[PDB]
Amino acid sequence: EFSMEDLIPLVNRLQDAFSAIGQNADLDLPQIAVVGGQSAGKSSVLENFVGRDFLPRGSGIVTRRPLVLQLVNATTEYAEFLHCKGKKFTDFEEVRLEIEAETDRVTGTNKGISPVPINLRVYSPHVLNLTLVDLPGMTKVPVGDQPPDIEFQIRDMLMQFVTKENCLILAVSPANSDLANSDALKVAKEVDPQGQRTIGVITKLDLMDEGTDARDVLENKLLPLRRGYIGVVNRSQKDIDGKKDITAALAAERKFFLSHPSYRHLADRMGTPYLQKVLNQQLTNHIRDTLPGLRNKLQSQLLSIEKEVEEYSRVDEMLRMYHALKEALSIIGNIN
Amino acid sequence: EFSMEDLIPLVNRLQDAFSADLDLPQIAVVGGQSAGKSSVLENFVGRDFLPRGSGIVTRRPLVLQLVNATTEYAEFLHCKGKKFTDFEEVRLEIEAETDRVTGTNKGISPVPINLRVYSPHVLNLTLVDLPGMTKVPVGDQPPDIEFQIRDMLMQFVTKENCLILAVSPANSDLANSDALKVAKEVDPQGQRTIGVITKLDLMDEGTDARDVLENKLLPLRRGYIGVVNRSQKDIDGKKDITAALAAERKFFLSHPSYRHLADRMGTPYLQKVLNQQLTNHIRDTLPGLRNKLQSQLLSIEKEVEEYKNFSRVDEMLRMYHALKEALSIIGNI
Ligand SMILES: Nc1nc2c(ncn2[C@@H]2O[C@H](COP(=O)(O)OP(=O)(O)O)[C@@H](O)[C@H]2O)c(=O)[nH]1
Ligand SMILES: Nc1nc2c(ncn2[C@@H]2O[C@H](COP(=O)(O)OP(=O)(O)O)[C@@H](O)[C@H]2O)c(=O)[nH]1
Ligand code: ALF
Ligand code: ALF
Ligand SMILES: [Mg+2]
Ligand SMILES: [Mg+2]
Ligand code: NA
Ligand code: NA
Repeated sequence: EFSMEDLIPLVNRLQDAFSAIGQNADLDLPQIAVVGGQSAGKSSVLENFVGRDFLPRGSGIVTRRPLVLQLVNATTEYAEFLHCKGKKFTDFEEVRLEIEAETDRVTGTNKGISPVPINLRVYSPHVLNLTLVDLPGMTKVPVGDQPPDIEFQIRDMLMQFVTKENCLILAVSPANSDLANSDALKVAKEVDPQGQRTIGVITKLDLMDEGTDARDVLENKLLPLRRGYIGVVNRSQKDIDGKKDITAALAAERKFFLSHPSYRHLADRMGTPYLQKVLNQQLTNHIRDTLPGLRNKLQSQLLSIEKEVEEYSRVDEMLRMYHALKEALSIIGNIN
Repeated sequence: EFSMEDLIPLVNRLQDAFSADLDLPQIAVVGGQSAGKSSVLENFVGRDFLPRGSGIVTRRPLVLQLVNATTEYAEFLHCKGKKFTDFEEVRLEIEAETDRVTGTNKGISPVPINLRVYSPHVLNLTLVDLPGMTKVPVGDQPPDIEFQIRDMLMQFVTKENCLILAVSPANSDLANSDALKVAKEVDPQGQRTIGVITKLDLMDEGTDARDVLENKLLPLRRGYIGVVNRSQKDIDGKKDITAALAAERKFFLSHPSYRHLADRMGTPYLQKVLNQQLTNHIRDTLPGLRNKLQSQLLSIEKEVEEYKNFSRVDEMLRMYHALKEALSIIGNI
């Protein structure tokens, strides 16, 4: 009867301890990271997991730092950032502003990026028990005052997440561009050739040119993926501006698939609700099969933290990682 | 007084004789797959002869020589002696010839298809249609298709007299532009890169490309020109060029973010600018062209000098005469 719930007690502690001191890139915990070109609609897809407006979204470069989003099912609903402990947020608009402010603090407002992640934990009776990673979208040419190698700084940042064995890759591609043009799929095939942990998501289906559709892609025929593709339709910029809510966006999406002559026959396997259901199941299957591997990785990190203790505030930080790992090992050893 | 018309007697003689080493003036399109490149080039003629569509369509370079003339017809260097009057047959030939040399359903070939179109409504210049860049192979395409396509483009855009039409679709952030990335690589100073923004009619409600079109997001010396070409539905319905141009004109005049730029937007404006830029570009580098020709003449002269017996020989002589004639012509301009 294994589920993500069983991992919650250990994931929670480990994330605090490691990400707190900039070592987030050490743990190989189960998570789902979003990859794709700039403005493909990645943050819009992730935001739906919470059901509230809280992630900065928009055309042009908006997400500029990774966001490690820990979702925990709980009776009450509130959010907390690792960078400002003690402060609990109930207003999701204020959560959005803090992500924007924390991003600007480090990356400025002249379009730069930073691989330092913002860690946010959200407790809600409506969410699944998953960790999502929002990431800046891949680009080809620098604009404004971005550095000349911005494309590679962005790729490097994403690679650090997606090369991990327990990271499910959500390869996001916009319907209004040929799939052959997909930066998400190129990246995904490079790190996960067999497609064992890659899921395709086609966004912006409502923006396709008249007389065309993505049926061949959605039926998994154009470029087959082991895990298939799921189509979604999120809010346009006009919608965001006009304050259309998620409940209304979801209804428009359901109607879109049921009434589109190219997709009606696939409607049951399309949409945001379906994507979230499938992602949860896929992550559950992945970790169920890789639990021994996770235990062995934590055993390795523990061996590593021990050696580091003897080499020596920084002591407190290391001890917190040490105890979280010891506890994680005990908890995981009891999971079947 | 100098105009592309002055080069017609020269360019045609040379092209015919040479069958690269010739750096003749031309305009090449670069961009991601299905950015709208072939659709842009087709407007230079207006006879639905270029295969267009979503998915990979253009799969071989097409070197298209346009010549203003009283009669309208076309010739393919590979179909010697046959003059095409039916443009649908022309479109079908491009398709068949593409299948012939690529030898695959979706792969490409860098061997160009040479086509010349005579028409009373065309400018006098050469356009090069090219497959769009991709990232992942589909169907029977080779695993390195991305690099085979980039290599193919490079064959044209590294040339000194090749103007680069960097085509980027408006429905994708400019920062994602394969076109501008390649243009910057082969032409850092932008002396020969002209930006074209297609699919302006497809942008998400609530957004616009004003900063791109005002040359502020990623400035180019030559600027950016926005166009609105026919959709796939329109193509399938055979919408004519006249209707497409009127809808384009209406789009810019009615869009609140672009109306103030209307006099420098659109297909007619793009073609005027392209012609002028190509004319200026070659007018200023004419002595350079002359030397390029002269070096090939002097070279071939020595070899042809000892010719005195008795179709490689015939081909060599034709190049000699063509080069010798071109030299005289250019010398008078
Ligand atoms: N019409 C439409 N617009 C969308 C869709 N998904 C996202 N957008 C818009 O695309 C832009 C980019 O969204 P964002 O989620 O910030 O993408 P990200 O940069 O890749 O995280 C915003 O202006 C969204 O309103 C979609 O399915 N349909
Ligand atoms: N709505 C719209 N569709 C366009 C526009 N330009 C091209 N298209 C469509 O985009 C697709 C690609 O056109 P094509 O010229 O073949 O691009 P190429 O592959 O880059 O040569 C076709 O389905 C065209 O109908 C445009 O400005 N607006
Ligand atoms: F704002 Al982005 F990829 F363009 F998150
Ligand atoms: F058909 Al293309 F670039 F996709 F010419
Ligand atoms: Mg984002
Ligand atoms: Mg084409
Ligand atoms: Na964006
Ligand atoms: Na195409």
